[PDB]
Amino acid sequence: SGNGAQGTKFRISLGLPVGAIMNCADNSGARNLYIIAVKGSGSRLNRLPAASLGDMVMATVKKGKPELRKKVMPAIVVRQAKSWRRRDGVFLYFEDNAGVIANPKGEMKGSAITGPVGKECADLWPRVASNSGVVV
Amino acid sequence: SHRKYEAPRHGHLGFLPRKRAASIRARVKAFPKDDRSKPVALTSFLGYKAGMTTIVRDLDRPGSKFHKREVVEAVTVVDTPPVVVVGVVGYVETPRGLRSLTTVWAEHLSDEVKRRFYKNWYKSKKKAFTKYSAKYAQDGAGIERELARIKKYASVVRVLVHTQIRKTPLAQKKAHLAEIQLNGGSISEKVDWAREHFEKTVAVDSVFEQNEMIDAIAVTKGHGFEGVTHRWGTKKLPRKTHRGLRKVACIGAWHPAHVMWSVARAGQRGYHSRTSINHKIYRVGKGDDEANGATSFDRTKKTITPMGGFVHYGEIKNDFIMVKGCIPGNRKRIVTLRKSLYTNTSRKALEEVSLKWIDTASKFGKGRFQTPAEKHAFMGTLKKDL
Amino acid sequence: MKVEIDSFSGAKIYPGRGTLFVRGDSKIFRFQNSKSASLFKQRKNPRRIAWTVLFRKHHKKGITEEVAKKRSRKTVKA
RNA sequence: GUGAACAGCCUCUAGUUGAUAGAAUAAUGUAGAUAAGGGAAGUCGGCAAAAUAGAUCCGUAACUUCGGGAUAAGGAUUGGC
RNA sequence: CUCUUAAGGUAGCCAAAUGCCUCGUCAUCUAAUUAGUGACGCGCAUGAAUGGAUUAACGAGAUUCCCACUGUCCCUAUCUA
RNA sequence: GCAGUCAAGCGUUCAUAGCGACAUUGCUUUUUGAUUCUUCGAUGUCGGCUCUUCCUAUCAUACCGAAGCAGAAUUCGGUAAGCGUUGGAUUGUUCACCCACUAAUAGGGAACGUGAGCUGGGUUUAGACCGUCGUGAGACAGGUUAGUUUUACCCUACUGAUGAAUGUUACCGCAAUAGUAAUUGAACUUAGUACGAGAGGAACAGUUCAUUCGGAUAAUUGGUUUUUGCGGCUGUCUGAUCAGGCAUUGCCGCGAAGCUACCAUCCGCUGGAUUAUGGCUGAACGCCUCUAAGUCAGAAUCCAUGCUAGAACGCGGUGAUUUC
Ligand SMILES: [Mg+2]
Ligand SMILES: [Mg+2]
Ligand SMILES: [Mg+2]
Ligand SMILES: [Mg+2]
Ligand SMILES: [Mg+2]
Ligand SMILES: [Mg+2]
Ligand SMILES: [Mg+2]
Ligand SMILES: [Mg+2]
Ligand SMILES: [Mg+2]
Ligand SMILES: [Mg+2]
Ligand SMILES: [Mg+2]
Ligand SMILES: [Mg+2]
Ligand SMILES: [Mg+2]
Ligand SMILES: [Mg+2]
Ligand SMILES: [Mg+2]
Ligand SMILES: [Mg+2]
Ligand SMILES: [Mg+2]
Ligand SMILES: [Mg+2]
Ligand SMILES: [Mg+2]
Ligand SMILES: [Mg+2]
Ligand SMILES: [Mg+2]
Ligand SMILES: [Mg+2]
Ligand SMILES: [Mg+2]
Ligand SMILES: [Mg+2]
Ligand SMILES: [Mg+2]
Ligand SMILES: [Mg+2]
Ligand SMILES: [Mg+2]
Repeated sequence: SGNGAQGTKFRISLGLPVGAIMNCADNSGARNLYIIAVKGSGSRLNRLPAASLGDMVMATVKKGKPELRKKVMPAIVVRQAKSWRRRDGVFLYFEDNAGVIANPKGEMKGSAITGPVGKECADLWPRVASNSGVVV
Repeated sequence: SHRKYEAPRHGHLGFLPRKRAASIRARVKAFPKDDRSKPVALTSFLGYKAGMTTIVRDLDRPGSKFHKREVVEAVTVVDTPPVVVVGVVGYVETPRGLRSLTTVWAEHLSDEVKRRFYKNWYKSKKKAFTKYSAKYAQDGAGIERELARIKKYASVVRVLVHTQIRKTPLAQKKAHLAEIQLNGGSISEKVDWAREHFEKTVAVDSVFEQNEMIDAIAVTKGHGFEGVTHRWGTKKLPRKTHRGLRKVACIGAWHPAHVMWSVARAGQRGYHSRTSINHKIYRVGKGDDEANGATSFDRTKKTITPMGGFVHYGEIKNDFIMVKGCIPGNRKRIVTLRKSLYTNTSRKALEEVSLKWIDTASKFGKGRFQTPAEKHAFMGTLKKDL
Repeated sequence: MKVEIDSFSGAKIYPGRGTLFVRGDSKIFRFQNSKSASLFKQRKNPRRIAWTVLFRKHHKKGITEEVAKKRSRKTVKA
């Protein structure tokens, strides 16, 4: 959430703590993301910051195009792989973890997004909705 | 030295001591402030917790992303057969608090209620109120003076009610007895209203209403002696800890040379009394009526009880109260339902609720069907069938 | 409220029941319970599981359902 | 008997049935285990546990004292009739 | 050029288990490293059988990084004797 | 380490918006010192982990005053310790330094809190290596590696748990006392508005959510398997089949009930009196002034409402009170 958040997000179960590595879903040339922080997270003793679908995280690319490595950059997750609950009572989960590299105010670095993206994420970030292939 | 890293307190200090409750029936310690204008009516009711189920309804909340869309919610049902009124009592103010001064009883007491006064019922000559009944048979001599006393004094009036335990599937046979404060005006009519209601019953509908926010008061579920970690949620010690790791490391500094009262310690867990507020009613059901689980949107004749009946309880052949969320206490425990103490707008407490669908699948497993007719339709004929 | 069909067992799924699994190819599967979810994870074939509807359809068991469709064979009379 | 095997497991001859017991199954323990998503972020430190593991076929680097490294690494198969 | 010694550290090597200042200076590994590695050396106080420098193979020796793995942890829960 | 008094100057002018030299008055024992009063027939001596409470010299949150406060942002100060103050790389580290989120990552005490609560990285015996010193035995808060961490059944404190005695027993009650709890942010709208020439750029009310904490619950999802419930599989044994034993629960899949998870769901109240401050009336002091009498409004403050126990020597109402 934050600057680009066009609306508010109901809490959904956190499945991505710090240190998690997720596939890169865009065409920016990066292949995976390494989470080191979560924007707008609280503080509690020994509580590891965690990310859920639709959040904005500060992350670095661990392996990929050299002009991207060794620097921090914002990212937005689009796939979780941990079951969470909508209002409908349906429990859903992808089969992997996926994120997209973006600037601090929500501009995507890529142009297209591979694989499905969560509805809560599309509804929260209009730009990834536009650049989104399939929305579930 | 100072604590290295700050951290919030563990546990809440407003609920000590964590000891077993005095009685299995939690006592209500506060009633809604009386208004001397409304008609005389009760302020609470008695019921037994049955179970929980799931509901689908259309949310009505302008502004939220799920305005006018279906959502699912978890609700719990309390079996509430009509109570029986037996006698009233009055309280007068004193510089040392409210004090009772006179109790009156109805002429005839049922067995299920007079069993409350015996610890060994089967060996007894059933000599209960057998001389009190002799106070009748004269016009009003021994009683009308008592009522005159209560009218002259006793600013606050409470009435005695008892549950119809035999109407429930329980194996209790011993009814529950409790006090409910009346809430009309001009106590003389309060006691009048009680007079003709002696030995008569009161349906829960006469007290509660749809979409009304209420309070649940009951004794929570017990678990026996419990370790400090699960009793208070404190951090677990590292693995390579000699002499146990399910403990608390430092139970106090050197000075003061005692362990403070604020340090988490092992002991009893559960069976405390708890008061939970702001619960919305979703459906007041009438027991002498099939299709309780039917809605205006579903329209299939089925009762509220699930397939195979509520686990550990049975059926709901009586009236019932259906409330959003969770209430303290486990199934088969007595529960008191109390009206709100204050006008709560909240833009939520006054939201009208209209159910779409009520789940009745078996809770004894991963039930797939809603009605035996549906099950037969889906599965076709079996070997058991002719 | 909409009722769906279990993608493995063919059972009906009432609201708030079972789970939903989205595969990498953006295909959507629904499951009524953990038994079916686990069997799908183990990658079993429904046609070889004796109690599923697809199996019975493939083996003509308990198939006393729909019979036929009658279309008249005569003049239209119109 | 299984099995490469005086490995581990079951049995035949032979020998024991000895170790204070009975009733319940709270906390904390000792020994044995399992956990969704993340995967060492805990900690001085991957301490403890887990992962690989038999046999047949393929493939096997730097370096070197030319003998080794080497089961390097990394893959495929294994029942019954 | 000069004082002084018997001679004035050569070949080599290094913030090394030997360097106080020192978390030396530069580069790499990481988002961030008093750690690790590669270089530089007026080296308090390295250095030649007091043995100097490498070295394939070997080590229940010490140390750094990577992959797989996992209740060490996020955050605890349950079962058996 | 922290706070004052005077005022040469800084601050476009102007001492005190904010700073403040030369001087000078104080407070603390969380630094390091001085002495050696208690302990050498022994008080277990660093740090890290976990846990409770207290202080204010206040980082944020509440309410206000001032500015070289146009708005935004920021600085100084007042009442205020209720609530919170993190996840990591390097080091045993206190400390220190960088990455990152956040409203904020404030300073300290409790025998430098805390080893019959843990660990033993360092220190701190005996082994060993290196450098310097010594002819030598050997020395080095110089470096490195390996090095046994004991006992609770007593009394007290605490968490829970019984219990004689008040004619007996049972039911329904009152409330002295003790404890107390909720906290913070974001988005939309207000509003591209107020202000400002412009660049920039708010706030009150309203709506939806979210962070930390707490009390419950299991309808749904997940976990746990001795339901040894069902099926399958390996070796061996019962002549074979069927049906079974053994392999310290043989292994694999599913697996009801119970327990359980911010890994699931629900819930967390409104009145009064005040602090700082701004005022009214009005003398002292024929004027003037919030003050002297009197009085109004006011904070996450205090006390109530509400919530948890219920004095086992605090109390009330009611039923029944034994015969050979
Ligand atoms: Mg920690
Ligand atoms: Mg502190
Ligand atoms: Mg809990
Ligand atoms: Mg140990
Ligand atoms: Mg069930
Ligand atoms: Mg399950
Ligand atoms: Mg053989
Ligand atoms: Mg053998
Ligand atoms: Mg013995
Ligand atoms: Mg083969
Ligand atoms: Mg030497
Ligand atoms: Mg001394
Ligand atoms: Mg001494
Ligand atoms: Mg002594
Ligand atoms: Mg001692
Ligand atoms: Mg102060
Ligand atoms: Mg750490
Ligand atoms: Mg001190
Ligand atoms: Mg301590
Ligand atoms: Mg101690
Ligand atoms: Mg030594
Ligand atoms: Mg010498
Ligand atoms: Mg020494
Ligand atoms: Mg002990
Ligand atoms: Mg009080
Ligand atoms: Mg279960
Ligand atoms: Mg005036």
